[PDB]
Amino acid sequence: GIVEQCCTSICSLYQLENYCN
Amino acid sequence: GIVEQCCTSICSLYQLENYCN
Amino acid sequence: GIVEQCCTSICSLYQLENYCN
Amino acid sequence: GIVEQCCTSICSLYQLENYCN
Amino acid sequence: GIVEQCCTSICSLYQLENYCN
Amino acid sequence: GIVEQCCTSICSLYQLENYCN
Amino acid sequence: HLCGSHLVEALYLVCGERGFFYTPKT
Amino acid sequence: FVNQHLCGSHLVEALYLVCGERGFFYTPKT
Amino acid sequence: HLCGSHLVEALYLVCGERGFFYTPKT
Amino acid sequence: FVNQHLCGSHLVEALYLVCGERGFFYTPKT
Amino acid sequence: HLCGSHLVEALYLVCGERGFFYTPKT
Amino acid sequence: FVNQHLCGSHLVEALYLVCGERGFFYTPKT
Ligand SMILES: [Cl-]
Ligand SMILES: [Co+2]
Ligand SMILES: [Co+2]
Ligand SMILES: [Gd]
Ligand SMILES: [Gd]
Ligand SMILES: [Gd]
Repeated sequence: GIVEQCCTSICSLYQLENYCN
Repeated sequence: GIVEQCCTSICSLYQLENYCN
Repeated sequence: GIVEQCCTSICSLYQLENYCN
Repeated sequence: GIVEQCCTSICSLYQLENYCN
Repeated sequence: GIVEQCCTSICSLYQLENYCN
Repeated sequence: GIVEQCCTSICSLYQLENYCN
Repeated sequence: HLCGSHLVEALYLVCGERGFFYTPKT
Repeated sequence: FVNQHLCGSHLVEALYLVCGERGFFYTPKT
Repeated sequence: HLCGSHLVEALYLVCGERGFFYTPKT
Repeated sequence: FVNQHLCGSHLVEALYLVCGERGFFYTPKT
Repeated sequence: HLCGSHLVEALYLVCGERGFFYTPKT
Repeated sequence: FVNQHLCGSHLVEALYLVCGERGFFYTPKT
């Protein structure tokens, strides 16, 4: 998931936006 | 909510567990 | 400056990009 | 010690409580 | 104490060294 | 540079002071 | 008082792998 | 915006900044 | 509102490898 | 509460949250 | 001004391996 | 002062504390 992807690889702020309420 | 319980007022770390999944 | 735009007032992350190199 | 244990392995908040004044 | 010197008032990083072990 | 030196090796606060305005 | 990023840092600390929700409008 | 390498609490800080008053869910795998 | 170390944390987040300048007297 | 993996300043942040107004001692090995 | 977790972050920075004490009631 | 091992946002926090109102430039290699 996003927690794992940002730490093992990289992630964008736009992907993080998917987890806003 | 959490802002009223923990930021406006004060809460314990135990109260903070109310917001875990 | 940045303190007036973002701390005194509010700014977006897009506005924050104004201060990148 | 606790500094080393929390970083090389894991530690609990209850163990950390031992270092409060 | 440290809260009065550094939070209520202002302190330098040198003053902050007063609280090292 | 200083970003890389502090992370791969070590750096001092005095070296960091060189990047103040 | 725990506010802003400090509140979410504390949720992370207490909840960890359980995960959590931060819903300030709630 | 640039891509991000974010572990631990650093991810939660990033989510806080991105979402603001909207809030967010932090949902790691277990 | 983004102030102090929280403002520079956010600059780091948005700018990353591009780098940035924090000039509060500006 | 869950167990913790805490290095560097992250440990000091955790101690601050756990102890609050009681304060704490940070004592690494040297 | 250095308060709260920001004050203890700064103590960590200046003291490092020497360790330090945070005693706000002092 | 002691020497420092600082990666990521931790370096930016340190620069903020060292420089204060003077501000600073964060300039990584690319
Ligand atoms: Cl912080
Ligand atoms: Co970190
Ligand atoms: Co703060
Ligand atoms: Gd933090
Ligand atoms: Gd931080
Ligand atoms: Gd921090």
